[PDB]
Amino acid sequence: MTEYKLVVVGAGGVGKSALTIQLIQNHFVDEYDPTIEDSYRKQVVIDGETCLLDILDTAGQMRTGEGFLCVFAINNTKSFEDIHQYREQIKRVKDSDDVPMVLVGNKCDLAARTVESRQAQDLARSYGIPYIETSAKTRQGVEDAFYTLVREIRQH
Ligand SMILES: Nc1nc2c(ncn2[C@@H]2O[C@H](COP(=O)(O)OP(=O)(O)NP(=O)(O)O)[C@@H](O)[C@H]2O)c(=O)[nH]1
Ligand SMILES: O[C@H]1CO[C@H]2OCC[C@H]21
Ligand SMILES: O[C@H]1CO[C@H]2OCC[C@H]21
Ligand SMILES: O[C@H]1CO[C@H]2OCC[C@H]21
Ligand SMILES: O[C@H]1CO[C@H]2OCC[C@H]21
Ligand SMILES: O[C@H]1CO[C@H]2OCC[C@H]21
Ligand SMILES: O[C@H]1CO[C@H]2OCC[C@H]21
Ligand SMILES: O[C@H]1CO[C@H]2OCC[C@H]21
Ligand SMILES: O[C@H]1CO[C@H]2OCC[C@H]21
Ligand SMILES: O[C@H]1CO[C@H]2OCC[C@H]21
Ligand SMILES: O[C@H]1CO[C@H]2OCC[C@H]21
Ligand SMILES: O[C@H]1CO[C@H]2OCC[C@H]21
Ligand SMILES: O[C@H]1CO[C@H]2OCC[C@H]21
Ligand SMILES: O[C@H]1CO[C@H]2OCC[C@H]21
Ligand SMILES: [Ca+2]
Ligand SMILES: [Ca+2]
Ligand SMILES: [Ca+2]
Ligand SMILES: [Mg+2]
Repeated sequence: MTEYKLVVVGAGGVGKSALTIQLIQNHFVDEYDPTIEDSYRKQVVIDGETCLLDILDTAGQMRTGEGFLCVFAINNTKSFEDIHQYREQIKRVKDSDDVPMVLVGNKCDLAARTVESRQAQDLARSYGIPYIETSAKTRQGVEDAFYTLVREIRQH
């Protein structure tokens, strides 16, 4: 019935699971339980089409994915620097450079920012992908991030 397999990747603790839970269940996960591999399904209407989102939430501590959210946290410079390695791993497993992706800078509700918006925009630009900032806590940008990924998949 038209399904999209979205894979969420990124360093430990950047908020992959909190983002996913906010999207699917509309509440914020405050505690930190490291993930191994969890998947969720949700039926939603995106741009006039009823579809099934299968979201694969991965460990920060891929073969089946149609699009990838590459997540870092804006108060976590190491997680941003790690993005290069995550994208390379994705391309290694997919054996292609033509993989739908969105770059996500999470935790934008926090003030200890060490990754400036412009730096992330430039990274995304070099990859030919959108950059979207999010807060799993406030829900800001969460729908933008996941729905923009769906819209990118539809372009490939
Ligand atoms: N302030 C704030 N805290 C957040 C945000 N997203 C996640 N967190 C917090 O960061 C911690 C880790 O979140 P989590 O979703 O488990 O991260 P993860 O990327 O899934 N970790 P792992 O790779 O180990 O599974 C939790 O305490 C969570 O509440 C956010 O947008 N804002
Ligand atoms: O997971 C949270 C708590 O610990 C920090 O480490 C990086 C991610 C942050
Ligand atoms: O809330 C938005 C973002 O997530 C979707 O799930 C159902 C409603 C949609
Ligand atoms: O307490 C941690 C876990 O949840 C976030 O909310 C703001 C502070 C962060
Ligand atoms: O302890 C820190 C790191 O992990 C979060 O969980 C809730 C409190 C936050
Ligand atoms: O139980 C606490 C201490 O260990 C972590 O693992 C998952 C839940 C967290
Ligand atoms: O793994 C997801 C689903 O359960 C939440 O609790 C902690 C991590 C979150
Ligand atoms: O949360 C951590 C600690 O225990 C493992 O079980 C599944 C998730 C892993
Ligand atoms: O199956 C759908 C409906 O409820 C949500 O919780 C996790 C998966 C989502
Ligand atoms: O190795 C890290 C980076 O990608 C995820 O896939 C499974 C384990 C996670
Ligand atoms: O800094 C290392 C240890 O914590 C992880 O979070 C993102 C960066 C990773
Ligand atoms: O394994 C990760 C870290 O190093 C990159 O090399 C290709 C796969 C990527
Ligand atoms: O999760 C609790 C603790 O922090 C607040 O932020 C929004 C939800 C509230
Ligand atoms: O802050 C969130 C909510 O709205 C979007 O605009 C830019 C960042 C995203
Ligand atoms: Ca909560
Ligand atoms: Ca390969
Ligand atoms: Ca929106
Ligand atoms: Mg997780």
